[PDB]
Amino acid sequence: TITYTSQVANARLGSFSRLLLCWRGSIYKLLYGEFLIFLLCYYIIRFIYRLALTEEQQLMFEKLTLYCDSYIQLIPISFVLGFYVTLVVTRWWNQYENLPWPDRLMSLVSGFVEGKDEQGRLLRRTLIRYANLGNVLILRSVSTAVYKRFPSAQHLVQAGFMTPAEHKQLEKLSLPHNMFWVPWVWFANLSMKAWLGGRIRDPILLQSLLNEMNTLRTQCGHLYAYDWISIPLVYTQVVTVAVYSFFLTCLVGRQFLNPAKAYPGHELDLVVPVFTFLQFFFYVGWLKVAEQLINPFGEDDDDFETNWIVDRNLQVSLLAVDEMHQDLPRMEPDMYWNKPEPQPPYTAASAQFRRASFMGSTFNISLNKEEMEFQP
Amino acid sequence: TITYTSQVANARLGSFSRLLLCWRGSIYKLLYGEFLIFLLCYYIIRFIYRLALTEEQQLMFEKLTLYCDSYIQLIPISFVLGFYVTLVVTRWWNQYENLPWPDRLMSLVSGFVEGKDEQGRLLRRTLIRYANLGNVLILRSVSTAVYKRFPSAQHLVQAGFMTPAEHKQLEKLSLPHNMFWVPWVWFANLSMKAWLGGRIRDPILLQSLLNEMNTLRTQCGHLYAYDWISIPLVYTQVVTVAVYSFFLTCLVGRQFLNPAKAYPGHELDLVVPVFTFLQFFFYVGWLKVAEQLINPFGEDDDDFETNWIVDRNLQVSLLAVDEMHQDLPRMEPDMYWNKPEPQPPYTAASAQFRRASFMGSTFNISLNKEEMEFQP
Amino acid sequence: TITYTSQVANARLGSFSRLLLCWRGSIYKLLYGEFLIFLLCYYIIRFIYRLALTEEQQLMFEKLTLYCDSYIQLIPISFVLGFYVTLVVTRWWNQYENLPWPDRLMSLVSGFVEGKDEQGRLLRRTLIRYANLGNVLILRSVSTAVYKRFPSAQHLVQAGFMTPAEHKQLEKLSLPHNMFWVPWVWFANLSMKAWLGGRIRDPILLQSLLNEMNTLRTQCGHLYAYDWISIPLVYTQVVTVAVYSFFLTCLVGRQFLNPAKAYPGHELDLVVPVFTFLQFFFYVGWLKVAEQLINPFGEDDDDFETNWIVDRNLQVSLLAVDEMHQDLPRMEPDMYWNKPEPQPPYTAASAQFRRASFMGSTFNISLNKEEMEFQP
Amino acid sequence: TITYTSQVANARLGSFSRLLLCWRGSIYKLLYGEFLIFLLCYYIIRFIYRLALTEEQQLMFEKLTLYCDSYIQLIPISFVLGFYVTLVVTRWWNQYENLPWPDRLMSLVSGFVEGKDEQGRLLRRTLIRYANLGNVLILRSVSTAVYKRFPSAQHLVQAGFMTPAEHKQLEKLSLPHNMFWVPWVWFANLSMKAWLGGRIRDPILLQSLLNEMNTLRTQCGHLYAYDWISIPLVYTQVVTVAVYSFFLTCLVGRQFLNPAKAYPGHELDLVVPVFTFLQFFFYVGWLKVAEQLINPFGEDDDDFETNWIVDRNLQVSLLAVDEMHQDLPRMEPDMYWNKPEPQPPYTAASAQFRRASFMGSTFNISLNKEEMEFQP
Amino acid sequence: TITYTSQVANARLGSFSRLLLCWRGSIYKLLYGEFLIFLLCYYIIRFIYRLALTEEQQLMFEKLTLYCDSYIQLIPISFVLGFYVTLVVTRWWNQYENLPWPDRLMSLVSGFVEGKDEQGRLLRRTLIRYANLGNVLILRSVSTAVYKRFPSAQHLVQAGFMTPAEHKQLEKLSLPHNMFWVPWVWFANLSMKAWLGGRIRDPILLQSLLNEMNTLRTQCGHLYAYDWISIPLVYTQVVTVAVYSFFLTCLVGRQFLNPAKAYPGHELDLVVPVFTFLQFFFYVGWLKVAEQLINPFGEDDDDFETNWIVDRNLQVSLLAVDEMHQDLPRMEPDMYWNKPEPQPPYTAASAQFRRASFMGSTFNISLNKEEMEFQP
Ligand SMILES: [Ca+2]
Ligand SMILES: [Ca+2]
Ligand SMILES: [Ca+2]
Ligand SMILES: [Ca+2]
Ligand SMILES: [Ca+2]
Repeated sequence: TITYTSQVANARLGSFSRLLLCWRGSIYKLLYGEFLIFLLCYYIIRFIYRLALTEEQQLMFEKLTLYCDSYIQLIPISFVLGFYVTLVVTRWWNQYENLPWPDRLMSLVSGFVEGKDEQGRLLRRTLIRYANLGNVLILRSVSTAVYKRFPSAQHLVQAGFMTPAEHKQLEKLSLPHNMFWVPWVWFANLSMKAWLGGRIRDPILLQSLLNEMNTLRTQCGHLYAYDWISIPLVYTQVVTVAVYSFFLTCLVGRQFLNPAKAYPGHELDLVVPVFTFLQFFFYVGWLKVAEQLINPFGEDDDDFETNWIVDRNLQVSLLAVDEMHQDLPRMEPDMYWNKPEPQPPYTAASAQFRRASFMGSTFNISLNKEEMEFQP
Repeated sequence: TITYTSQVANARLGSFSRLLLCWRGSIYKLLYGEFLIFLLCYYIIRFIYRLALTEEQQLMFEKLTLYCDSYIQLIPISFVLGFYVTLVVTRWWNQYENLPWPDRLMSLVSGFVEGKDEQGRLLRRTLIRYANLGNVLILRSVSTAVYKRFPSAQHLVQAGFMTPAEHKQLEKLSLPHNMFWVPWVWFANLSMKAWLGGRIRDPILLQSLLNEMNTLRTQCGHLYAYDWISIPLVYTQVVTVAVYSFFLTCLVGRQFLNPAKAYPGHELDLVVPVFTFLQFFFYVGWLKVAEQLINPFGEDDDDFETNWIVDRNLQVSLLAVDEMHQDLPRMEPDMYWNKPEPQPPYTAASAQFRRASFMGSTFNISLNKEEMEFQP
Repeated sequence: TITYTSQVANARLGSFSRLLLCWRGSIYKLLYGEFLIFLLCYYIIRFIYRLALTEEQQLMFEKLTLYCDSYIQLIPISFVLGFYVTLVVTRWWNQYENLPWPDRLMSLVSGFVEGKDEQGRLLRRTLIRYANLGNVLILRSVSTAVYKRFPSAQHLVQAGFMTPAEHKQLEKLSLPHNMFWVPWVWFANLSMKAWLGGRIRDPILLQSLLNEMNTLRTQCGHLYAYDWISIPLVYTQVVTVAVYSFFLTCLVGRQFLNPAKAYPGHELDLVVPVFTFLQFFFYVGWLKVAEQLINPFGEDDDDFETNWIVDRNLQVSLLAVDEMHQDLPRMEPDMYWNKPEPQPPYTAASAQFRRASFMGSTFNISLNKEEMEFQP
Repeated sequence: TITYTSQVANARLGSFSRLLLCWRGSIYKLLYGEFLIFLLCYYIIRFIYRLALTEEQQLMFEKLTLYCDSYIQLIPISFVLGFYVTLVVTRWWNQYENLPWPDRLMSLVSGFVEGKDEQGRLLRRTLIRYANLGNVLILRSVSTAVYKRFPSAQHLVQAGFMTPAEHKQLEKLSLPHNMFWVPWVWFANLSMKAWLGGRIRDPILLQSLLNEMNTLRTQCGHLYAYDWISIPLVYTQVVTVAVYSFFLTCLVGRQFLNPAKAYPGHELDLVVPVFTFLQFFFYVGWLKVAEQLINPFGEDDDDFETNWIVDRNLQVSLLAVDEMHQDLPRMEPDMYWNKPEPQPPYTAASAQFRRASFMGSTFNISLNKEEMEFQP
Repeated sequence: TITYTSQVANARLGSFSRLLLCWRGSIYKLLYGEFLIFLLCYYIIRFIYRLALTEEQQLMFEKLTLYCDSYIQLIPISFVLGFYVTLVVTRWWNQYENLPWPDRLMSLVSGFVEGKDEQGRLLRRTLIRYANLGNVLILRSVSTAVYKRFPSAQHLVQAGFMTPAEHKQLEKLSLPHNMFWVPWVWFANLSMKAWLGGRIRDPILLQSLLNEMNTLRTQCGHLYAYDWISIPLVYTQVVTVAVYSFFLTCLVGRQFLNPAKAYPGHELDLVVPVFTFLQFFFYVGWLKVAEQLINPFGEDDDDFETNWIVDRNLQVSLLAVDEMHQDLPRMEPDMYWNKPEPQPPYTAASAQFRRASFMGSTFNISLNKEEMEFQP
């Protein structure tokens, strides 16, 4: 993930222009290889047309180049790119939205599962650990970076996400499908045992805990689905054919013909087809957007930081359920205790942001006295 | 389903170009027959124009070809294809999203329905079996592959989804509509009986169970709806007419006229209309996207793997409710038991993914000492 | 509703081409009258230009025809048609999605409302009948076919949706607005009475029942809203003006001018403007999509089958709450009772659908032994 | 709101053509003034060019007119209009969707809040009145028509939405922001008092009541948000500049040049630029769609009928909570009491709508006997 | 936020035209600097071409200008701008939708947490303060204006959002990630303690409180996500390249060539390329829409008023939980106490808004007596 939120906070002079000076996650890094190949091919065709061919071959080539430049079109390619890239971006955001965060569940576990003694600590930590374990199982199923971190279940044991007893239990249950769902069943059964043991005081709390857990299960199922059900291959191939055929046609139809022939549009032979290069930048970069985002769990600069999420979720959830269990800051009267209309101060840098309230669009409507009278 | 997620994890050099080497679920497999017919027709017209016609007939044909190539348009067809294919793809993803998964329900059944004895096993298995049975009833109503697997209710009995007693009960209840809804009523009544019998300890658990079950019912109703309410026939016919009329017009308007006449754009007769073939590939493949996805429960390469889902759901749900009922890995202190800030290690291949946390976009803002002072 | 789901299960050779042989719900049926009028007008203009006009009038007409064909544009019309038809189709699917189905509620009523005696039957049937009654009240408010079936409340009494006592109660409550909301209030009050009478054992069940009922109420409110708040008239008029002005302009600008004048593009006078007819088919059929779907509760071939839904819902809900109340198939061990990994068999026709599980996109990643080592 | 749902129930001959005969909420009413101004300006330019200018000035003007007609473009304007108007229409429908209806809440209040005595009536009426009061407070904040009806809080007292005691309490609580949120806090506190007083029998009913109330609060918050956060001014200005610059350019580039000069496309001087007028109708009406819908709570023909909604909600909610409280039609066996498969009759006008059930797309698949055999 | 809702309530004559007279949040303010730079560059090129170059250099320049104006395209740029700006606007509205409002939670806290004594006040205020504190922590993480107001946690203490004890507790818990989640855990634990202490009477109320709190947590998580996961840099760079390359090409291809050469389209040298300036206004303003909205939490005129929201939420929530706790207006019979059909009056200005109810689209259907008869 390349974050440039702070650079575009305001619409300043050339806001998006400055973003062109970026390399990581940039268009340049994404398409320099394809552009170099296109450059090599274009100048190979130019050299062959300028040296190898005879006069009659050059005339035939010039006719072909005019014919090809007659057949360059930007409406269908831009259309299909817009629709396809829009689909890819929608799925990309949905995939972020199905990343499980344990925060709601961990607040419930910290509150509901009672006991500061060793059994209570053990129970709360085990529950939140089951949630984290299910999350990491699916993430290593779908993310290359997480898989590289945890290439085997033994790695999950060595890294502490899974105890040896849990690993053995998982191996007992093994079915010929991805076993990421198992920690949710474990969570449900341990939660039931906790309620029966008196660690959960009331079944409505159990209901809440299992609701949050199953929300996490649904998010993980959506992650599995996006990993499994690719955007249909035919659609990707269609868009790819459109783009690559455009630029293969440009390989000939954008040649600078011999200036001595004085064809229309070929009066001058500038060596560099700059506008064709700009079209390459546009269209191939537009395609590279989809190429990068189609699988947002790889190792691209702008792919999600899954390993960071895994680490953060483990740290925060364990802290929440263990150290913060019934551990509150002292409750004391706040600064506005007897201030009916609190007005927190502003700094010098923020004073201009003090706004009067918007009361509604109808607030300033002017009505005459007769207009306001209720009729019988 | 053709999964190429792993091939497009990163935006590598020619990522989408390599996908052109695929055959299963490819554009080639989808449109080779239509393309061969188009090839045959185009070259039939060429042969007739080059041999059968007289000089005056050839002049008339050339005028017609110029007139037809005047009338080739790409804006309306690409427009309507974009909108229609977008609708088809939206419905396709929605149809995946309404595939029932028993996982949330099975966690609830494993936790809530008590008793390791034979009656408890029987009850839990029966409940989860009712869920699976309803799912398979709708799926065989909507999916050709599942119907081929279970062409009669007796097949569902022979395959174990339905007991003979359940089959007889279903035949007693028969109405002249699809009876896929019956297992939900059975599930509700059995759940009520379980609560009254003491197998479910508290009515809030019953409420949760029935909520998950009815979520599955709603997903099945949406599956029925997509099966029943087709994309309106007129829309499909409109898009089809646009595409096929484009290429019927190309059958004449893309002929290479006699080079001896020296018409504009016909200076050279290359035998193969390569750019017209590329347009065919684009537009007809774009249409084939909709043709494949419009009914995602058929036997296309990229249709959903419904039979696999049925098998997996049965296996996993039975395991969850029977073998995993109150069967937990031993609860023991985890590796970070007295580690306040756990840091799971990284492998060599994953070490570069260790990221510092993003603290927020405002983190690096610089403010002078005077700027930070609270004003009175 | 015209269902062609089975005809498009696979992307077969000319899948969408075969759909052109349909008449019901087809483009042909939708626009043959408009096309015939357009044909009559076009050939009237041709006849007048070819017979009535003098030479100078013909020259003026030819100049006008060239001027009009200069002003034919496809970008704005296709744009506005795409956006408007997309809006219509979105609303059409939403309107299907707000059709009330009693199935979730009926499962809850069958389970929760206790008593096989006459009072229990009466209570369950009355509750589900109130749900069906509210649904039919809104549907007859919004659907022409349902209104034709039930043109007065007395028709609802004669058809059994409403008892005479209920009809009298409704007449007592009459307000000058649509009274479709009344059965929900009746349902709430009867449910409360049932809970107080001991027929509902616990208030959480009452809560669930009322939640399902109010979901139905919200769907009915959305149906009322779509019936009331039309797509704004100005938008419909804008799209209509675009399409009809295009083809009124074609009435002159697509005339085949006198071939003797040898104008550009008029070298040959083929009698039939076939490409203009294809444009008519495209654009007017595209518009007819919106015309058919804008009100999906009329009598078009592809309008929803509201009367069938009403009948089915009544039959199924009454069966569910009365005959199926605490009426379960015998609970017995299933076929996979002691089979830890059940594998339901496949038929010959379905054996090729047996798939291995997709384990995740990262499953096949190759890592060296050194790469997998955890670093310190 | 202009409802034409009944006029477009079926896709009849010229369905949308007949809608062109409408005046209220029509394109004509929306843009006749702008069109008249455009007419005046165009013919002023024509008169000046035909009378005031000398020969050299006319030649310069003709060159300018050709240059301007070279620069008329329809792709960007139609693009930006499509996207912007689509955004406006999406927000317009969302704003309808956030109109609060008390119906779910009123069913809950009628059922749950017990007591036919004066205190019970008073309590139920007060609760539903608080809901209606909050709704009217936000609506008068956002709707010009409602504000004109209730220009002061004293008007709300005089109209009965607010008692004098409630008005005084509101004045005590006054903060420098819109106080529409206050009735929800009042509702919560009165509901709590009702539960403590025995008027609400069980806290789950209290939970349900407050859930419905807070749903209404969220809808009101969304109404406030749409009122406050306008579509960004720059977007509106961009679309406006595009449209108005198109037609300012048309003011010169669509002049009919002197026919004596025989310029291309100016061979005939028809006095009326009819096609430019049709473009005006299209593009300016398309813009007028956004202009009307951007604030759907004003006084346009197609703005929401907020005052009617306020009146209806008050009437229906008071009836539901007061007259209909525990007031049910007599419960008696229905007409299909001993009819296992009820078939409500059809009228003559509706008999053709009797449909056979759609059993699913797979129903008609043909399989040989060998194909159906389960393999080992 | 620039609110112009009241200015566009009705579709009046030149409604959007009047909006062009705005400066704050206007297109002019957003792009005057870029436009001035473009003006300087264009006229520099004009001056160089008119003075510095020789005759042969001028001929070469004229050929280049014709070549560049051949390569100006509006379809791809408008396409990509439409899609990208649509994405930005969707995310902008979503980001408003994830702004936490405490109103639902504060109603629950005011109702459920009992006790008018000092401990009850302290408890209610502490809970609502925890909600506000979490909200301000995330907002200062994501909003530049809020960060400028609260550049350190000590500022939050000095401003009263955080007590010193809370600040110390936060410093004890510090992890190397954003600690905005901590107040939710505190809220859960304090709520649990309140329930155990008898301040919350029943666990269903606790469940409701924690549900509302966790809704706020999810909204804050979405705010963090939008702050962290920028729209991918490559997409922004692609759109920027398209726009800026268009206008860099215009710098040469829109030059007015020497009128003495009499090139096509260059017959007259008007000094100002007005239409190119209008294209600049359109396209660059369209881009500026995204530039302003891409980060809606900066200091742009149309960015959200986050500081106002913070202040309002604190004031209203403290009032709701402290002063309004069990503080109700006197309950008395309302004005329509014995009025079965209440009709609140209308003012003179609003009388024309009195509407008859829309009864449904089918209301006016005419049926003959024979048509209405039920057939056997
Ligand atoms: Ca901003
Ligand atoms: Ca990637
Ligand atoms: Ca298919
Ligand atoms: Ca219809
Ligand atoms: Ca309005």
